[PDB]
Amino acid sequence: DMYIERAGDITWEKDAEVTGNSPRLDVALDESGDFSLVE
Amino acid sequence: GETTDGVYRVMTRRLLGSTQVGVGVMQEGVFHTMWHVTKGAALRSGEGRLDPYWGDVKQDLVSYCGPWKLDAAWDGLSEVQLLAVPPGERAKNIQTLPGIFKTKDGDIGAVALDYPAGTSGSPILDKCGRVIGLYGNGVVIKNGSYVSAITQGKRE
Ligand SMILES: Cc1nsc(N[C@H]2CCC[C@]2(C)CO)n1
Repeated sequence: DMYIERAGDITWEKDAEVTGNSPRLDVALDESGDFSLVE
Repeated sequence: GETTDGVYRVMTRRLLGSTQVGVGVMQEGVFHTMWHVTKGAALRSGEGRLDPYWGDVKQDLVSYCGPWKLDAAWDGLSEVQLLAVPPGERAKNIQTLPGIFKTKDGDIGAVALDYPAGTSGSPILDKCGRVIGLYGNGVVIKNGSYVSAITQGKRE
């Protein structure tokens, strides 16, 4: 059985930690909702 | 139960202790999460029941109590924030410039941030605080790190 618990407000935070790159990838989406890389 | 707008953890007592299987967004009386989090099962909020209303395995999305309400989109240029809600950890905003998933049916923004599986359903927001999609369905690249699509539904 599943239950939900509040975890916070949805707001933009000024001075949040900035991380992560921006890759451009060729991908395919199958009927099961799974993404895969095309090369 | 609790219907206040915000980000929520999705928990289960079926496995060892209380385990966080994902995250979701409550907006306008509707709870929004990824399909793989709940598999379309009913949810509890205190003494109240949340019944699925719409879902789609290919989009990997599901809404409870009403139709999908989130319609903001990434503008294709600006930085965004993942409001990551990791298991057992406080909600934390992480700012990133999205990459792109290029498909035969069009392009979609992607966020290159790695978090535990139970973080799926965490919202991605724009500078106005609008939810432009949920985090948690994506791919593992050459290196071994995770890249999630910015998955958004359609507000009918
Ligand atoms: C038929 C379909 N169900 S979900 C979906 N999603 C598309 C819409 C644009 C690109 C996408 C994200 C991946 O091919 N397309």
